[PDB]
Amino acid sequence: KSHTTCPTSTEIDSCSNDNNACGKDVSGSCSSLCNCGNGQTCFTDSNHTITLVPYYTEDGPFEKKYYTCGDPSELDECYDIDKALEVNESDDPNSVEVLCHCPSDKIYLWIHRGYYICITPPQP
Repeated sequence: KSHTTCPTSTEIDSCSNDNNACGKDVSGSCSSLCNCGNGQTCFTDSNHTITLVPYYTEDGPFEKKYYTCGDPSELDECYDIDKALEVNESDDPNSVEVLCHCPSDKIYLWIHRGYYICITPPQP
């Protein structure tokens, strides 16, 4: 009653891999980008939310939240400078695949290579 899961969209299908990320904060409403598993909500993956920084601003780092499925807690940790996250686009990735585990003390930073790396967020 106080809280409820978000509904699933019928315009999305299950992802091939369960380690894909889904959902994003756009209007404050929970958007659905891909169904996880047989059709699980991305709301329950709130506890597995990750921080992705697509770009920096004058005010500071822009942290964008993304929800991931598969619970990559048992996944290996990536190095600070190495392939860690593969996304379709750096601006609005509707497809994000978890390749490795990133700690909550690190963010995904887009680099000139064209992919995101797992690194501790520096204070500008």
